[PDB]
Amino acid sequence: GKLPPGPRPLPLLGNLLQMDRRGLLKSFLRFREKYGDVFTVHLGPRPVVMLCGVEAIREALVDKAEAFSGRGKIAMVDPFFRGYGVIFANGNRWKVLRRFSVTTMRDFGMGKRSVEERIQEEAQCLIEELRKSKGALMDPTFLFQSITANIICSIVFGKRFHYQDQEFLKMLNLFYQTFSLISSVFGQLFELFSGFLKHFPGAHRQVYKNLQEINAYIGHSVEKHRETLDPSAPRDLIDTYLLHMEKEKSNAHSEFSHQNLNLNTLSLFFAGTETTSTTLRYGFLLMLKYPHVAERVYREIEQVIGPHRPPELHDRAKMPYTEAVIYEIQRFSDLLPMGVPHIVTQHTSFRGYIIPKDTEVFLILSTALHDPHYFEKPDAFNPDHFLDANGALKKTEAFIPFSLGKRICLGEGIARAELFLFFTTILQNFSMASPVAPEDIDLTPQECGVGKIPPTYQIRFLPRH
Ligand code: HEM
Ligand SMILES: OC[C@H]1O[C@H](O[C@H]2[C@H](O)[C@@H](O)[C@H](OCCCCCC3CCCCC3)O[C@@H]2CO)[C@H](O)[C@@H](O)[C@@H]1O
Ligand SMILES: CC1(C)[C@@H]2CC=C(CBr)[C@H]1C2
Repeated sequence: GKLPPGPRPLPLLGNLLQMDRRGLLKSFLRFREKYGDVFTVHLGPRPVVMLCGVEAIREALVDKAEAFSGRGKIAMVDPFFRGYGVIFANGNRWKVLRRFSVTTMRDFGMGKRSVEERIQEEAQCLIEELRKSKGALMDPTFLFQSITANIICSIVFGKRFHYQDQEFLKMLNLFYQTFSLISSVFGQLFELFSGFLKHFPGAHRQVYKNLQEINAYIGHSVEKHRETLDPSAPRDLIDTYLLHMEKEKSNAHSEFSHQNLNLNTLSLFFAGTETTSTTLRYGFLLMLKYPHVAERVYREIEQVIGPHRPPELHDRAKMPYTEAVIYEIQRFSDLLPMGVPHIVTQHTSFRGYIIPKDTEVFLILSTALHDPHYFEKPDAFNPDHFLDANGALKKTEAFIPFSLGKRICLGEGIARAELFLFFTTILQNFSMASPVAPEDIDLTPQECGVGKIPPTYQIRFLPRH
């Protein structure tokens, strides 16, 4: 009749003393054992409704999109974004920014390269760089960040950066450290108690600072643009927004403001860069632990593509095994285990409960991705989770690592193309080795909070001969 049941809170502490020391997600999975798929947790002073399992999540995001489509807060970054840019925006602002971002991430103007071609050229730059590494050990993080950030960069700024550019590396380093800090134990505590903790020093200050330092670059670049801007020939997403800006300048309430410009652009870069490269980091750790899988992908690339012709999107249809392996990397690596917080926009009835306007809601995507009815032994890495008996690709409704409904990842098409083309292009040209034997490889995440972040590891890329 009223909110969903959950553990009884204490006045200021909420459900703190019921939480699990290992983190928010562990805490929530234990509540689920007792309360089932829909339950309430008080995270300090706020009740947050948790939805688990694909059936509840889809009922909320799809069948009740008119109520579950608002965006809630990530406390570690709210002080910085303040509801600006498409990820953190609500109401009419979200509408405008979403429609703008969807269009400009897609349509580039006549003469411009498709998404596919941008990724294919980046892949060849990447392959060249790995040949130049000559089998040396590395943590591949920076390169995985380079290649994915360069995709968004080519759309937003109209250029890419060189792998050697230390100033590019420095921004990549700030994205990496920020995503870890946000996912750390402190950042999960900050989620319960930011009203109190914000008054003291902490990781929330370092994140804020990191973000402003990336934002300073974008402001500058915005200005260089607004200086060379030719209304007949827009070069990129920044010009295109400058032109909407000029068109609506007589409306003081125009959503096309400078703050939206900077923070929308920062959002696309942060999301475009950290999500994919984190998935690739996990993916190559997985190939190190399961070399028979990597050997079998390579066999499929030989047969379908060959050793030299560059992979293309058209090849996916014919490579069920590799597609299954990429799906399973995404499913197992469970990048955003609780998704990104939503917030209900109107008073609503859910499975007999009433959820008032403005209640925060977490969609625990991890529970769809590890659902034992769709994935036998869901805690093990196994590409067979996505294959039928005939070795044809088996897609399923439990695979929602981009979420669903109105707020579904807007980068989904790009991300999928990058995973496929980067992963296949690398394996076409290199096998992998490392000093750690497969049975000693530890897949345990280095952080698990808003993001699930793999540990660091060294790898060698060996040219095939
Ligand atoms: C492995 C790759 C990616 C994953 C797993 C991923 C996952 C997600 C998830 C779970 C959400 C939250 C949706 C929700 O609130 O319900 C999201 C939102 C978003 N993602 Fe992705 N994303 C990925 C790649 C990208 C890329 C490459 C971009 C940029 C091109 C991107 C841009 C966004 C944006 C802008 C949102 C917010 C959309 C909105 O609130 O309207 N994502 N992503
Ligand atoms: O307010 C003072 C700030 O000014 C100087 O900053 C410059 C440094 O000259 C300059 O090296 C630097 O260039 C970085 C180029 C690489 C851009 C990478 C982009 C890729 C994707 C997302 C955005 C960043 O950007 C900063 C902003 O223009 C400094 O760099 C700063 O340390 C300083 O704090
Ligand atoms: C999950 C997101 C939507 C994407 C990656 C990490 C995030 C936390 Br700042 C946001 C940007």
